[PDB]
Amino acid sequence: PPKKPKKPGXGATPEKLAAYEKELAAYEKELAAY
Repeated sequence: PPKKPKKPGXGATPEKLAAYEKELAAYEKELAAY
């Protein structure tokens, strides 16, 4: 099963947050495919 990405907390930067959105959408895609 695809690993769930962790949200940057406390000190998140928009770039890493965007990467989180990408990896989250990817997680949803791989979870859906699974």
